[PDB]
This record gives sequence, C-alpha cells and structure tokens, in this order.
Amino acid sequence: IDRLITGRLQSLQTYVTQQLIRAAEIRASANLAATKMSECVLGQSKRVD
Amino acid sequence: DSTECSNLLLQYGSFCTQLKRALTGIAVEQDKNTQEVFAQVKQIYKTPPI
Amino acid sequence: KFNGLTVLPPLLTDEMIAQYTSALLAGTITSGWTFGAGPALQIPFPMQMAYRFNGIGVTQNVLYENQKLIANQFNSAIGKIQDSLSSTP
Amino acid sequence: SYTNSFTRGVYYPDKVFRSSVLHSTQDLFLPFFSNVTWFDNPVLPFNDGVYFASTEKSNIIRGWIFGLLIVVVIKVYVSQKNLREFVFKNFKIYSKHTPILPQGFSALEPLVDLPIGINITRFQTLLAYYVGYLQPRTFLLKYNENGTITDAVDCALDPLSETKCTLKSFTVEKGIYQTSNFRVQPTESIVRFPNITNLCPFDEVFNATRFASVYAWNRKRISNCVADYSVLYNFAPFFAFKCYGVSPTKLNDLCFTNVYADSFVIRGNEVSQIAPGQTGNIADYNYKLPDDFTGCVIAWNSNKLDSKVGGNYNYRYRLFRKSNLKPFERDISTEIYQAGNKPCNGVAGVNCYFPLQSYGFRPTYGVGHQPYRVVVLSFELLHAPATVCGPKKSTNLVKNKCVNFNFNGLTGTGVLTESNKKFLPFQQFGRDIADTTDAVRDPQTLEILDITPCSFGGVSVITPGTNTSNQVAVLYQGVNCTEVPNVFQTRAGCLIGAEYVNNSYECDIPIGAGICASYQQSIIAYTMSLGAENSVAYSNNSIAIPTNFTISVTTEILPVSMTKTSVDCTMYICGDSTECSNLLLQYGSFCTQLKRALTGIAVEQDKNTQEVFAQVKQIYKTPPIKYFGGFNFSQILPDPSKPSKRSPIEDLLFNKVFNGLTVLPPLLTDEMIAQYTSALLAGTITSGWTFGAGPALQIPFPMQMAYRFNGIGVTQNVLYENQKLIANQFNSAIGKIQDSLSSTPSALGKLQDVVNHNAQALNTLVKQLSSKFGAISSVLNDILSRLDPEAEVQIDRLITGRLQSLQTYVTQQLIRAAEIRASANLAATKMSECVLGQSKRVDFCGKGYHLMSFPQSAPHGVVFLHVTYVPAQEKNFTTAPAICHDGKAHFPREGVFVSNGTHWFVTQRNFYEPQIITTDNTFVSGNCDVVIGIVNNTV
Amino acid sequence: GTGVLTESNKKFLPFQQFGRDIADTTDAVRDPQTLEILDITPCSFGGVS
Amino acid sequence: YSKHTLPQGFSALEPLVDLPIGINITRFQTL
Ligand SMILES: *[C@@H]1O[C@H](CO)[C@@H](O)[C@H](O)[C@H]1NC(C)=O
Repeated sequence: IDRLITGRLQSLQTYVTQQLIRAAEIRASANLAATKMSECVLGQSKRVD
Repeated sequence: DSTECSNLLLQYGSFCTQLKRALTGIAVEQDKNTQEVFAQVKQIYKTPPI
Repeated sequence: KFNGLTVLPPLLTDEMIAQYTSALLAGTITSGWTFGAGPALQIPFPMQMAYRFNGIGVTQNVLYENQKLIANQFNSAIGKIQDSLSSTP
Repeated sequence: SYTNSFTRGVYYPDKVFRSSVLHSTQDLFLPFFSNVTWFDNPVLPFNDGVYFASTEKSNIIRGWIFGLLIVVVIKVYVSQKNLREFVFKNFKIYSKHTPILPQGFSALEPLVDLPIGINITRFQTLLAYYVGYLQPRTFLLKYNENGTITDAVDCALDPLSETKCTLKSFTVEKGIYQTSNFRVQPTESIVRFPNITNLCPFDEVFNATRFASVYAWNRKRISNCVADYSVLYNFAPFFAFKCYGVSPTKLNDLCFTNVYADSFVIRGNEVSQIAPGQTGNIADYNYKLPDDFTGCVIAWNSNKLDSKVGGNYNYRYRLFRKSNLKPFERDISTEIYQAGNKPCNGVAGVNCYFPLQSYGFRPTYGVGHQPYRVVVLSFELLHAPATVCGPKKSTNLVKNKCVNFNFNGLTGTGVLTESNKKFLPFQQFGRDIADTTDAVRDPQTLEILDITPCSFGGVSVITPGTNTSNQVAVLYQGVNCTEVPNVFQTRAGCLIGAEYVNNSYECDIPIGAGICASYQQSIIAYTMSLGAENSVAYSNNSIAIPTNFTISVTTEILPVSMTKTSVDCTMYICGDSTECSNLLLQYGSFCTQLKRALTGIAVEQDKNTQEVFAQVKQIYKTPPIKYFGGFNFSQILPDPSKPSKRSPIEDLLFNKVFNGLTVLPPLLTDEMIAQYTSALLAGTITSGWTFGAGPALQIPFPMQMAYRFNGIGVTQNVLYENQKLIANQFNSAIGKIQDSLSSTPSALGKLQDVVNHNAQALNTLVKQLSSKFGAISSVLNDILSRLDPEAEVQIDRLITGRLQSLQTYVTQQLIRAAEIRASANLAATKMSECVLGQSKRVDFCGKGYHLMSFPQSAPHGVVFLHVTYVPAQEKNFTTAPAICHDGKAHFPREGVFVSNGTHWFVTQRNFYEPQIITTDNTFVSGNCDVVIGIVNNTV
Repeated sequence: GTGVLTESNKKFLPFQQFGRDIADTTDAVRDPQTLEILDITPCSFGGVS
Repeated sequence: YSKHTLPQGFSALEPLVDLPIGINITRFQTL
C-alpha cells in the first residue's frame, strides 16, 4: 500500500508544481492585459507595437 | 474507499496541507487576475438610448 | 465529478465579466481618456477622435475633413473582424 | 439524571514542559459539552476512561473500587465546597481538587501514575458524584509561560472549533476557510449473481430408479454447472454426510474445475470403509480412496427402495483380488482370480474363484446389513478455469441510494440509477473515458443501470471574525441541498446558516459563482454589486470641463527582496550521526545542487535590492533650510533622532511590518537603504528630472512642479496662480497617509505576506523532519539502537524522504524568487519612470495624471507615494468642432471650443480657463462647407 | 544528545521532566539529582566562506 | 470470435463462444 501512496503523492506534487509554473505564465499575461487595459483602453499609448 | 490506506497516509502529515494551500493560492490569484484586468471601472457606465 | 478532483466556480460570472466590458466600452465612447484619471467627462465621439489623431502626430483637420471616409473605413474594418474569425484562421 | 460537562476533563497530556505554545494532541478526552450522569452508588461501566468527580463538603466519598482498589492504598502493589476531579485511563490517575458541574477550565495534573498491568471494564464508588466517559478526540491546548494548559479547543464540537484547529489559533479572522471534506456514507450492501440456475444433474445421480453395483462403481462427470450442496444438507438424516475434504457449509462459495460423483450400493457395516486412508474388503479390492482424497461422502438407508422380499441378488462385490487397487481405480474384469499354482483357466476350481461374489439383500435384515446407497462427491481443481462454482443467493438491487454493490465479480460503492444506454448482447460493464466503471447490466434481469458517485465535496466555514461573533455559516461546495444531511443553493454548492437577501452590496467574504456573504446580528448572502450605475450624458454637442482639482497622494507597496536562507543538508538529513552522513554521500550530487540553487537565490536578492535603490550615482543632500514653496517633506525627509535617517512615515512602516537552517544578512544595511532613499529624495526635491538623465542640475521646487504640470497638459499658470492651495492639499494628503497606513487597512499586507510565506515554508521543513516516511521511527538514534545491516536500509528511507523535503523547498523558493524578481523589476521601473521622471503611462505611477512620486523603504520592499492631479467640480458646456470665420474652418492650436450659452471660448482641456478666440490660439484649415458641427463666430 | 548545559530561568511544573520549544526540540532538562532546570543548546555550526 | 457478411470493408468480430478446454493447440485443420 505504501508503494502506491508514494507514487500517488509524487503525482499530486508534480501536478501542483506544474500548476504553480503555469499560474505564473497566466499572472504575467493578466499583468500585461491589465497594462493594456490602462494604456490602450483608458489612454492612447505612445509605446511602439 | 480504504480506511486501511488512510491510517498509513497520516505518517507523512504535511504533504496534504502543503498541496491544499498551494492549490488554494492558485485559486485566489485566478480571481485577483480577473479583477485587475476588468475591475478598472469604479461605476458601471451605460451607452445612450440613441 | 472525479476521484477527488473538483473545479471551483469563478467568482465573477460571465454576465458580470460582460457588464465590466460594457462599462469599459461606454465610458470610452462617451468620455474618452477622462474616465481613467478622474470623474468621466463627456465629449462628442467625432471630437474624442480628433484629439487621438492630434496625439499621434497627425492633425485635427484630417479627421473632420475625412470624417465619413474614416468612419466608413472604420465600420468596414470592424465587419471583417467577425468574418475572419468566423471563416477561422 | 444527566448534567452537561462544560470544558471539563482536560489533563496535561505528557511530562514535557511546553511554554507559550498551542499544541494539538490526538488522545482520549471528554467531548466538550457532553452528558454526565448525576448523583446513590450503582455499579457503572468503564468503556475506555471515566471522568469521575465528586462535589462534596464532608469528605463522605472515601474510595473508588475498580474491577484494583483505591481507598491510602492502590492494591491490585501498594503506595502512600470540594470538587475532586479524577480522569482515569488504562491505570493513570490524573487528578485536581478545586474549592467552589461549575463552568471553568481546570487541567488535571498527572499527580498519580501506576504500573497495574491488568484490564478493567467495570467500577463502583465506595461511599454529589458525576461520571463521564472519555472518547478519542483532537484538542488544541494553550500553554502559558509557566507551562500550564490555560485553555483548549475540541475540533469536532462546532464548525468554528474545526476552523480554529485548522489555523492552529484560538482567534480566527473574517473569511472562508476549507476546514474539511463531506462524504455521504453507504446505506446498505447488495450482492447480485446470475439468475440462470445452470443446475448440475446431481438429481439424476442422487435419486434414480436404479443405482450402480460396487464392482462396476459408476462415475459421472459434472461440470459447467452451478450446484446447491446445501439442498443435500438441509434434510440432515444422512447416516454419514462426513466431509473429509472441506466443511459442508463451506461448499457453496468454493469454485472447483470438475466434481466426480461416483455412486454405489454397499451394506451398512462398510459405509465407514469409504473414507480417505481406510482399509477393508470393499475399500481395498474395489473402490479405494487415497490419503490425500478430497470430497464429501453422503449415505442413506434404503431398505424399501432397493431390497425386495424375494431377495435382491442384483448387487455383487469383489471378494478376491490378486493385486491391491490404486486410489479411485475401478476394475470391471471377470478374470478368474486364483491365489495358487495349478494353472486354473477361465474355469474356476479348488483355489480359482469368480472375483465378484454376490450381495444378498432382504427387508427383515438388521440395520448394518440392509442396503445403504452412497455417493462420493470428489470436488477437484485443475489448472484450467474452474466451472463447478456454486452462486450466492443474491439480494434485491437498491436504486437511488448510496450502497455497497457487488455484481458478477465487480465490487464498487455508488448510487445505482436507470440508464438509457443499449449495451450489445455480449457486453456487460460500461467504462467512461478515464477507465472508470460508469454502467453495469444486472446479471438476473439483463437491464442497463448507471453507476454514479456518492455525494462528496468540501466544507468551507464563513466566519465574521472571532472578535465580532461566534456565529458561522457553512458552504458544501458542489452538493445539491437535498443531499446535505436557513438553507440556500448556489452554483458553488449548498449554503447553511446564511439567508439570501435580494438587496445587493459590495463583496466581503467571496462565496463563489457571483454570491458573497457578510455579517449584518446575522449572516446575509447576496449577488455582489459590481458598482453603482452611471449613464454619461452622451450627446452630439455637449462637453464637460473640470473647473477645480485635487492633489492626491496614493500608496503602492511592491516587494523587492525575500530572506536569504542557507541549509546544511548533512545537519538537516542526518544531524550528529556519523553513519547517516556516509549514506548521504552515496548520492553526492544532490547536496551541491541544492546549495548552488540556494546561493543563486541569495545573490539575486542583493541584485534585486541594488537595482531599485542604487539608481543615483552620488549621495545627494538637502539644504539646511527646508523651505520648498510651502511643501512640507518633514514626513518624507530624514529625521536625525529617529532610528537612523528613518523618516516619520518610514518609522511607522518599519513598526507596522535553527538546526541546519540559517539566514544570511542583507549586504545593504537598513541604514544604507535609508541613505539611498534620502539621496533619491534629495535630488528630486532640488533638481527634478535632471539627476537621472545626467549631471544633477538645480531649479527651485515651485519651478520643478509647473513643469510636472506641463507634462499632464496643464499650463504653468495653474501652480504659480494657485501655489498655496496646492501646497496645503499636498501637505494634508501627506498627513493622511501617516493616519491611513497607521491602521485603517492591511496596508503592508503584500510585504507581510512574503514574511509569512517564507516562515511557513521553513516550519513545514522542520515539521517534515518528524515524519517517519514508513521507517520504524523519525529519530535516527532509535532506528540505530533497535536494529543491527538492517538499520542501514531504514536510514536510507529517511534520507530519501528528507532529500525530497529539501528538494521541494528549493523548487518552491525558485518559483517564489521569480515573483520577487518580477516585483523588483517593476519596482525598479517605477523608480526610473516616476521618481526620476514623470510617466505618461496610464495608471502606472498613481491613479490620476502623475505629477511626482517618492520612494520609502519598508522592510523587504519599497512603498511609493504617488502625487497625482485628479480633476474635480465638472460643469457641462456646448462644443462645436471648428468655429467658421470668413468661410474658413478655425480649429484651435490647443484648446476645445466651449460656450456658456451665448459666448464662445477656447479652453485648456483639463481646467476650465475660458479664452476669447483670436488667430494666435486658432488655426484656419479648409472651407466652412466640409466640416460637420462648425459654428459661426468672430476670431 | 550532544550540547551545552546552562542554568535555566524556566520554571518547570513539579511533574514536568523535559522541556520542548516550537519545532519539538528538547530545549531544557530538569537535572535528576538536584531537581533544577538545565537548558540544552547545540554547539557552534556555520558556513565558512 | 465470428462474423457473417475478400472485401475492403471493416467488420469487427463479436465473441461467439469461450471454451474452458485447458489444453494447448498448435495445429489447425478444416473439414
Ligand atoms: C432428488 O434429489 C433432489 C435434490 O436433493 C431433491 O430436491 C428431489 O426432491 C429428489 N427427488 C426425488 C424423486 O427423490
């Protein structure tokens, strides 16, 4: 039974670790959409591209 | 569906709590992420009838 | 649903996420840059645009003098967006 | 009678002196607020432990008799207003005596402990007395400085009590917490097997008009058939029924590949001979069973059915055989036997004999000589799949209720329900994507029934705050309200304890799916309000221009660094043990890589700190006389008496925020981080944008602003014309920030979060040391002491678990450092584009039009005070895009045409400064006809 | 254990033989002969650069 | 397994019968 638990606990840790890395990519895009909402939607940007 | 497995699992202890706190933080951020993108408005404005 | 795996619902409903976009879209049409830096102050939309041309180096004479053409090129451009997406790239 | 025990029955759990700590112990304790019989001395039970107590004034109760006797002796071993409380667990005798069941907390000191060595189940008091029963519970216990258990919380008594144990505190802040999980429990157990009988033909062998004679004992092979052995057992009149191979009741559930039913008729005396390893005439020459034979032998009298008055002479037995017969072997030969020489032919004689002499059967013959037909079932197993496998009776299917279900070999627990799926005739079970059984066909009725998971989910407790109230509301996430055992249903789940209110407000504790909760004397739930509606007066010709404004100081806290930690993996994984260190070296690479990753995190923390603060080149200083146009920076500039140059706002921010494991100090001291801030502040005050772009030039502060006004589209005249109003609006705004950050919100939440996250991670790391990981014990010394080669394997188990604990820590710190690098990267961009220049990025450096910003050093980050210009006091006017004079459009070089009803004026956009229209402010470009909205005026 | 024994200001209750800090590490022992609390502190360890 | 319908078509064969012979067979013949 312990062997199954060690594998299952590792699989949950790999999922949680991967979701934290994926959450950081979405946090960066949410942060750019928040900057784009303020400087494109709420004002005209002079930044290029 | 196994009480026998559950008794053995408690020996690790911190593993289940750490996973739930980590997943709970991801969940709260997902809500903060959508309130920074779209709650940039203090009041709900409406377009005119014509 | 699953072996312990649940999907917790988003706090902001798709209708609430869609009235935020509508207010963001009506403060912009009615006032302009104004609703983000203080109380939202009204200006006619052809006028908000004349200020946005003045702010990219072109001058105000160009929008009033080409208002219908800029408005029609603008309307036609908005139409293709749905068609390109519906056709699907 | 019955009484309620109020927080009574707590005892010191062990002899450890723990000081000023809240420690959670899982042990047998009296459930808080339980039932306590009251008194009179009947004998009572001792199921586990008893909280006997005896309120008394005259010492009338003098002993407890347990079966041990205590009266002063404790024999079984002999030893040396009232409220005598005595917990007993088997036989520790924790006890306390207090002068006054009363409502108070009195932990029981373990005054007496005894090595009795016996089992006690009952007891009596030798003579008010109250008896309560101890039950396994988890309790969080609060020790004071003197090591005494002042207070405790039971984690099953209430939803709040579980929340307090989860947070390991006696105080809970307002919010939704996931205390535990909810599971519906199976109501019953259903076993089902196929309806088809597949009846074996035992009927045609056990009873038939005629039976086989012993010499040709008949054998019938029985297979591919279910059989009910108990049908033979129920009558129970058999002379024998002895089952040598296995128990008679046990036969039905067993599976055997083939059962061989051999039937013969033998006289009563010889029924005993047909047994494994039995020797006699009919068990030697004819049918013989081996020592290893497995089967059940059944026999019954038959004087009427078989015997006849004339004399039945049609059964015949083998009385002379030359050679003994091997087990389960039959010989049908009539070959004359003849022990002896003189060749006897096929014709019998002096020693030659028919080897098949005759049984004579008659009715008058006494029991033991009358015919007793017998069967010798011989169940057997072969490597091929067994067929002869009797089925269980089965139980009626229960539908729509969670049940434990076993069908044709498939075991699962679920709610059985009707299914519209049509399985192909061969198909039995159905399986969804992810390989889970999701359908089944009942073996007896051949109909498709779905299998659905029993309700399960999360229990989250909505608390207004222990300080505000002890009332709580519970959300069962993803459960229909019908299955939970006022009550409301949301897409989040079923909410109990909160009543829905139609009126809408701002969110307090988010519940989910659009619905929030709060505390009114009660707890109300509602649809969150995104905000108050505000239709703008959109129109073809109408403008709004701001006639006055506000100077607003706003505060943003951005983290810039995290704690530099260093771990000695040998001290953490092993620690003062020579043998463990050798085993750790076997992997070798892990320790250096863990140390290298942690060194990289630490060096980055210094770069993160010096990319934000070290933006100035020389240490700028402020002038002796601080008159800056009336602007008062005393709140921002350094004060010498304070804990360094720490300013008064910096002083408030600073006040408001092992074993293997170290902390390395930051290279830049808090005093240097304050000197860097002072130089960044000193140049901005007496130079402006200049210090960042080259040599730091000088302009007076009233003249640095008026050039920060020009950036936001406001003419210079506004600051020079209205200097003192702006200076006081600025001084008051700076004054409120000390008060607003003073305690109004969790301002320094972002910086305190970083301290909290790091501490919780180190605490998990130290606690993970306690986990066994499946070895005999966590302590290395004990594993080494208990075992001799055997110990090395168990130590290896701990090293693997502890290395995984350290590996998880470094991986999490690398992910945490990435967020601090991103915060340090934005903090560095805010220093350059705000402190060292004025940003035109919208809502980058303050909400409003940026005028300036000031850096303040908080403990592990920076706080920026962003001065911004907010327009105010709007008035509405009429706007025409161009004013037509002399047939020429006259748009204005900078300004918006506006009208006070009759007169027409050009105005600055963000301030109402009306001016008459003349060619200097107006540019002519075109003809009157093309423009739409042109008005007629003189310029 | 290996450690440094020092005089203690802690007042152990009469039945309490040992003391533990947060993290459950023995921090104090009441000496058996004189019934007086003697603290335990680990000997010096640190990084060398 | 068997089916009744060489054509270029796909027809999976349902399990007609399973026999508990328990003996190895390495040769086939037809009548
Ligand atoms: C024969 O045996 C079967 C099984 O015990 C029993 O049910 C049945 O009644 C018997 N029939 C006769 C004719 O003895």
